[PDB]
Amino acid sequence: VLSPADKTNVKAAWGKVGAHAGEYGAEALERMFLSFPTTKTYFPHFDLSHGSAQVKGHGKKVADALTNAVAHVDDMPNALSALSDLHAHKLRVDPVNFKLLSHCLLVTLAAHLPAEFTPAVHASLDKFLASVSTVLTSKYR
Amino acid sequence: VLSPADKTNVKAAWGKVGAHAGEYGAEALERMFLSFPTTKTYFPHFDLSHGSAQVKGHGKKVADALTNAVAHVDDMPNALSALSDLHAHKLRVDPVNFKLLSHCLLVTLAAHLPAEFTPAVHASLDKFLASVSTVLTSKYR
Amino acid sequence: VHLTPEEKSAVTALWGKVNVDEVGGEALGRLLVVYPWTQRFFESFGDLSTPDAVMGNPKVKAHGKKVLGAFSDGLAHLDNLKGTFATLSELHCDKLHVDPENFRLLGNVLVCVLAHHFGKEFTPPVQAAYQKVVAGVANALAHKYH
Amino acid sequence: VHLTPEEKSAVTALWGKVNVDEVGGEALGRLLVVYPWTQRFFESFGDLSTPDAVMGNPKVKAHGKKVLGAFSDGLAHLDNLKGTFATLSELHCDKLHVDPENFRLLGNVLVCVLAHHFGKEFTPPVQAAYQKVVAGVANALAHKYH
Ligand code: HEM
Ligand code: HEM
Ligand code: HEM
Ligand code: HEM
Repeated sequence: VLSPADKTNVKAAWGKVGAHAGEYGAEALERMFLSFPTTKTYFPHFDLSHGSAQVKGHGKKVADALTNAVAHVDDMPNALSALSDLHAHKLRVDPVNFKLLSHCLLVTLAAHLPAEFTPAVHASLDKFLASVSTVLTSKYR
Repeated sequence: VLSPADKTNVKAAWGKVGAHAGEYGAEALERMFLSFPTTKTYFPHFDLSHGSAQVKGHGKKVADALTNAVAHVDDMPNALSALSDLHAHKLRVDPVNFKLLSHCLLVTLAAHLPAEFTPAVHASLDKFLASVSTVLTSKYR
Repeated sequence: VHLTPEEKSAVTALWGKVNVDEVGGEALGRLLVVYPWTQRFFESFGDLSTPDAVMGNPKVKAHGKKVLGAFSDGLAHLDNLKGTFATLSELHCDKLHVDPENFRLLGNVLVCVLAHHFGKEFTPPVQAAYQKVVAGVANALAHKYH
Repeated sequence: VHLTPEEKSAVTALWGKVNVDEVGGEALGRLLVVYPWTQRFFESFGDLSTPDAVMGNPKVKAHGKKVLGAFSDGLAHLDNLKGTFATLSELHCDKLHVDPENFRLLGNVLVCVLAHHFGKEFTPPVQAAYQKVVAGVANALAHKYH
């Protein structure tokens, strides 16, 4: 869970992301694929080339999910239930990869929110993404 | 999260620590100081020598904070709000340390309760200590 | 990295009592049960459907014997883990893409297995000694990563 | 580790635009704010009581310049970070006992700071390049642990 100020910061940064979330999502996947090539093995049937249609489409999916988590910050475990079975149980994504994507999201956010990516906001965004990551790597029958 | 089976398993196995809680609690601590001497710097005023009374003593406390975490599993974050302010906020214990003591607790239990320490039970215990650790490193207060 | 001659002879003494055809499978089967994402690295090993399937899986027991051996070779020459493991590091990193944090987990799962089997005999100091062996192995394997 | 020739050019070029008096300060302070347990290592620096006190603490700001000085040095010696940072490794591992995972964290927050200040110019390829640098630096610093 997030403090009341963390929730205010995340909503401030993400509100500024706005209509561009899908674009930023694709950018963050790209940054992750280039910075940490190992991450690409989770997408063997994907065309991960620069500007590929599949990456932009996957960026949208990730951004849309993150926007939903934001609007359900106090019940992500329920709002994201289906993504955990998918990433943890079916895809078996090694937990280490969430920190790479999370880091790349922060990095994308920084390069796009000159003014709002303050130290406090940065700490907030980080805890939010770690919280989201935490839910996606859980597995309770 | 802690699925029914994890909970059933932890309660099953911890409810076997019995009168040995402080014994095992102290042994795990000794195991931690000896194996990762860096952990000892968090106790600069303790006599951490082999059979020290302060370690036996602090052993008990650790043991009890766990028993209460068991019987509070669906709401551990609450039966421990105080320990988190203590370990994270006040003492600044680097998170990697909770993984070292958690590993030492597993070892003490495996070394004492072979037949309880089964692969599935090992798995649920580890998932528990991990959640306890997550909470002890928490931010919300 | 550096075991005292006392710890060194301590690991060596206990290892000599280790059932070689079994401890490895134990440690591997347990790594898969406890950190399920590891299963993804051995999906070709067949039935990994449940904890019991994993523990009784034969491709998992055989591989486990291979893992115990590499550990034995490290223990046989604690002074040159890098060397002994150079090609092993290559394979795990370049060919298998195993994040190195997992080497630490397998090492610690092995430690738990030793404890489970030698009981009271796996004392804190023996454990301390094994932690250095296991850390050094995990490090020599992560070498081709840097 | 190993930056291709274009990644090395790109990293060196972006670096000439870095404000050397601030970047280190911002990154160090952000580490203390974003990862609170790292504050324990800097208790003697004074006010670290709130996020704003950390970001405004001037001993943290000045120590940041030295931290940056070290990254600049590692940068000028990309093919020999181990020896460039050997004495520093000694200090951080043997005397300060900083868990190495924090070396990764700092490199990563320095990356966020770079992205923050340069915006769009901090391209995915430039990021990937700095990620090799920052990883190299964290690995050399952790050497005395291996
Ligand atoms: C901020 C964290 C993340 C979010 C919110 C997220 C979100 C999503 C969403 C919305 C989907 C689509 C699910 C569907 O199609 O029904 C998805 C798919 C996927 N995700 Fe993630 N994801 C995250 C972390 C990760 C990580 C770290 C990896 C591996 C580096 C990963 C690998 C995948 C894969 C392989 C797919 C399936 C792609 C396919 O084959 O169609 N995700 N994710
Ligand atoms: C399962 C993990 C842990 C549990 C359940 C736990 C539990 C406790 C409890 C119950 C207390 C005594 C509180 C009181 O009576 O005021 C305490 C204090 C403390 N713990 Fe932990 N703890 C855990 C992990 C750690 C770790 C990993 C470290 C450091 C390596 C650590 C460092 C401390 C310290 C330094 C104190 C204060 C001791 C003093 O100066 O009196 N704890 N802990
Ligand atoms: C840190 C100690 C480890 C040791 C001592 C070790 C040792 C070995 C050895 C001896 C081999 C066989 C190579 C050959 O016969 O040519 C091997 C293969 C392999 N290892 Fe490891 N390993 C370790 C950790 C890891 C971890 C943690 C993973 C995954 C999380 C892993 C995954 C693999 C895979 C997938 C192969 C088998 C490939 C196949 O036959 O299909 N290893 N390892
Ligand atoms: C990963 C890149 C890092 C580099 C390049 C680096 C570099 C530096 C430099 C150049 C010094 C100066 C000598 C001195 O003050 O004694 C130093 C000192 C120190 N570093 Fe770092 N460091 C890094 C990460 C870390 C981390 C993550 C921590 C803490 C979690 C840390 C804690 C310290 C401390 C406590 C000293 C302070 C000595 C004093 O009190 O004056 N460093 N570092």
